[PDB]
Amino acid sequence: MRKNASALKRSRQNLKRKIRNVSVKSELKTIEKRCINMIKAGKKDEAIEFFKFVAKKLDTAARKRIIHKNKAARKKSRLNVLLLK
Amino acid sequence: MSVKIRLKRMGAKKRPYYRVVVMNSTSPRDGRAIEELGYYHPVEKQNQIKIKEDRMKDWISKGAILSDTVKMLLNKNNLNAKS
Amino acid sequence: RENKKELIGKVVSDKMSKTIVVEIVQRKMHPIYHKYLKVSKKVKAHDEKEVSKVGDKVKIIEVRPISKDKRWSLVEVLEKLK
Amino acid sequence: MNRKQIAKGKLVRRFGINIFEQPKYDKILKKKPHPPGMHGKARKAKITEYGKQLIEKQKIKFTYGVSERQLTNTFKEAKKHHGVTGDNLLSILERRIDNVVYRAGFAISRAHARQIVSHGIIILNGRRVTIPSIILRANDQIQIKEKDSLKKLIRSNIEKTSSLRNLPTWIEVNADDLNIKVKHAPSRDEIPTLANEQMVVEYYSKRA
RNA sequence: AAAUAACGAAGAGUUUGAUCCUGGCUUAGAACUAACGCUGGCAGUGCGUCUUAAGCAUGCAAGUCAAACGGGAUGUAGCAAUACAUUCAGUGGCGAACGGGUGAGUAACGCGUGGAUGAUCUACCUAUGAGAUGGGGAUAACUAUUAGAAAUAGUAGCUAAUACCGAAUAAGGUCAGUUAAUUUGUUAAUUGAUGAAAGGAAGCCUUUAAAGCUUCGCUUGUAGAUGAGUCUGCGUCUUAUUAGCUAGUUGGUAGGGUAAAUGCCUACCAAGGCAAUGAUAAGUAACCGGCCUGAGAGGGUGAACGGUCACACUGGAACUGAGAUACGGUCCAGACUCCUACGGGAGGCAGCAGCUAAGAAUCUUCCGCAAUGGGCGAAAGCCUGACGGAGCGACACUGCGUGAAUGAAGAAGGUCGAAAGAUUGUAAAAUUCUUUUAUAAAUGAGGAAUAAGCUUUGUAGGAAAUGACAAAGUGAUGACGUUAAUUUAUGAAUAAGCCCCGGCUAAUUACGUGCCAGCAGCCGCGGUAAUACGUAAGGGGCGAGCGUUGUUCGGGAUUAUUGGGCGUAAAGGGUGAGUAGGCGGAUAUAUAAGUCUAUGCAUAAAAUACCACAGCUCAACUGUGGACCUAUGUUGGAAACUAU
RNA sequence: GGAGGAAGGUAUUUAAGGUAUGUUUAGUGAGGGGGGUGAAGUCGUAACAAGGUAGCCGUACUGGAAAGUGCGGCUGGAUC
Repeated sequence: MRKNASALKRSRQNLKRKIRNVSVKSELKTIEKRCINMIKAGKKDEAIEFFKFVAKKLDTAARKRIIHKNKAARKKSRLNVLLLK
Repeated sequence: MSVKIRLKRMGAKKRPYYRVVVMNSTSPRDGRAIEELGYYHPVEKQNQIKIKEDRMKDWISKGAILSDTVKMLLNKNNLNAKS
Repeated sequence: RENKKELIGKVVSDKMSKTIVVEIVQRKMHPIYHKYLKVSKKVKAHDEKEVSKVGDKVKIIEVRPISKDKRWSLVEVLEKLK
Repeated sequence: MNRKQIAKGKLVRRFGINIFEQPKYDKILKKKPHPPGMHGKARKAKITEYGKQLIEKQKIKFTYGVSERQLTNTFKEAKKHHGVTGDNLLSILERRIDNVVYRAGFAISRAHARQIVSHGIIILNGRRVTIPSIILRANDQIQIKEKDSLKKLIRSNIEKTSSLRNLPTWIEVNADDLNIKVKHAPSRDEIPTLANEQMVVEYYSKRA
């Protein structure tokens, strides 16, 4: 049917925002994975430092509303509890 | 949603009546009424406006948005009540 | 806490883990003849302490879902079958 | 009201009573008592109760010149109130504006008053009205239009009808101003009787 | 004799030679989103693809912001820049998840109703606590170029922003420890870790910048309102000639994921879970407020309107986003249609009209955003096939007219007769009167409020204007529309049919036909004198309608709780013992599930349904109040009866 | 060098498609079976009277056909 400029523009913006969103999400996943792996390594002190770093990344993303702040809070809870262990 | 106070239309062809009503913006013009506030009958020669002043004030405080027509209805009702 | 509904029933099964089955009997209108009918409805309930066993009368409360069927929790044992 | 093919002499003859109160129809009854048709003199078999109910219903319907179906609505409205259903029905029928004019004598017959009211002559409580199915309430006024020809017409009508008929006690007629005032709803006893109204009510009870 | 309450329940035909009873069938009534046949004037309101969730030409139905930003083009000022104004696309903001349509699927927490959410989310709105300090890198547009018929994808160079990304401190943020409460994941305090940001227009004047200031905005936080997700008690079709079903199936321990609980998902550990108190299966169906019917109880039903749910060609999937598993967004597969330069692409009217097919059966390829509502914007303003109206269809509902008053022992004809006369029939004719309607002209309310802008007052603010708010006045604007209604002008002028006449069932005679032709809802009529066939004359019913057919209820007490039966009419099991179930002596106490009451208190949206009072000339229709039931929850009582 | 960022590869889940086996349901099918209406046609006369062998119920056998007979049961059986 008749191509709406609004719809076309919204599709373009959709791709634009998707690239940036997925990049940040993968950032989060891999940073979280490194963190848990050296939690397993038991490296208490740089586990401290890296948890600092990962929490920074998490709630930076949450401020950007890339992901919900509840998701950020849940990840922080669990990961910090594991380091508490 | 953006709760608004507006006029819900009732009546027949060429003889409209309105109910001063409290209900969401997205809701259709004649859908659920979170509350009623009064009536406005423009084709009547008498008793054209009657609204529940206290309830409308309470809803305004809560954060409802008045359409222009209901806003001037409130003004005119204040005038006629004073008179 | 306020108006969570409570039910009183008879424990009909215990061979689960941390779970009991409560058979509750509800009296109901018949729409026409007005005489009541005893309806038997079976619900699952969460029993954390394995307190209750078959044959006794217990009380259960509504909770969040704990499993696919288990949506009730034990509150107290009204009558314990000797 | 295409009542050109319902010549009322036939009706007055079958009913055996002058339901229009016109002397010509009194004369027709005097001349030809028998029912219409070629078998009018022929002996008629006994009539069923359904026939008697129908006879009374038709008496009322043709007396007040109302479509049967409208009369059904009238009965359904009368039944909605407590009290003597026949009285409520007769009152609602009687307070018809054309019937009010006929009672006041401003017209010759009910058909004449119907035409008068339909032709935009009657003025109701300070306004012109053009239809004959108005049900007046207590404390209402008929005035006559501001046209000299109409005023003389009404005066001719009233001077004619004054001798023949009478003038009900629930109407206040002022022939000087051509004013009609309705005081209160008529009582049963102050309504002339031409049919058995509770036979009518029984007839319409079947339609349920 | 009386009092009060009740405001409401009609039958008939038909088994027999005849009778009573049982019993089925039929019938008078009220209805429908109806169709068909004959006929057909108008107005108002409402309704108008019930079938193929079949295929679809065409037009339209979602855009807006230039006061977010960099540019291109144009006109003017200009030497050029730059300004002023217009315009175009791009980046960006918001909307597009609303409004609208349909009922295919779904016997299910889907729906109705009352709750739970210490397992939840919530842009825009209102109030309010704090703030907004400084940098960096790209990128469209643009200029070229590659592949290409086009769709379009790429490539290289340059540029900005309320676009994008770090950095400094954080106010009630998040997470973790600690303590204090609360006792599912709630709140408060402390420590540690850690989370930010946007400025644009206008006025002011130290020249100005600066500096503060107005409005719209931005970051963070809470509260209220609104909506949504999830769960739950109760109600929610037929067939038991559907008897076993389920193996992520049941529960547990961890983990995946979600705003959030849960086999929602996965890995292990057990074999459990459901079921003659109906599991599972098959068939049918969107649900509810309601509609029809009925005295009521019930029965049937889910048109329009309103709420919820599901779907948008068939079947999946994720992205953006506060909100979608997205009707006119994207990706893939399949069928179908169309364009190709043969490499490949384009499309989804169950949106408003309209076309084809199907069907007994349903509309204009219309006007306008004036009012109401919604989106964007500071505003002007733009968009709105929602909605306001118009046209079409007797489809339903309601009202009006087609004349009115005099007028003969009584015109002609028609019909029945013995050819006295009856009947059509005061009907017509004739005379008189009137003009709703018809035509013409004039007059002409109301739907309308004002908006921007302008004038003025007052308040917060301040050094002050601009501006914001409160109030007054001024201030363009009606598609409908030749509006509703009103006043004159001409004149009976413009206007009735349909069904029936044996009983049921209101209404009879004459000809033609002769068990032929035909009628019929039932009983039944027609074989040479048919009130039943066909045509005329009369009579009855209703009336711009009248009949027929289809479907529902009523009459049917013919599924009988109100309110039926089982010796012989259809109906007592061959008999007994007993499980579940139902029911059960006298009496005391306690509980208060049932019951009753204060018709407490609430909830049962609105409309509809009932009673009054109002506005459309009335009515239909429309509006404002007032209630009657009975349904759930809850508070305090009564205790006889059932129950414990 | 993080960023494994983004393409690419691999793996799980999955629509469509294909294969196999049972299962529900709607048409059709040579021929066969009984049922109803039209037949008032053919054969016989079983039942209704004591129906001319009293009738009927359950079961078994037999016969063109209605039916016949054995066993037990019933009167809802004339007559005396």
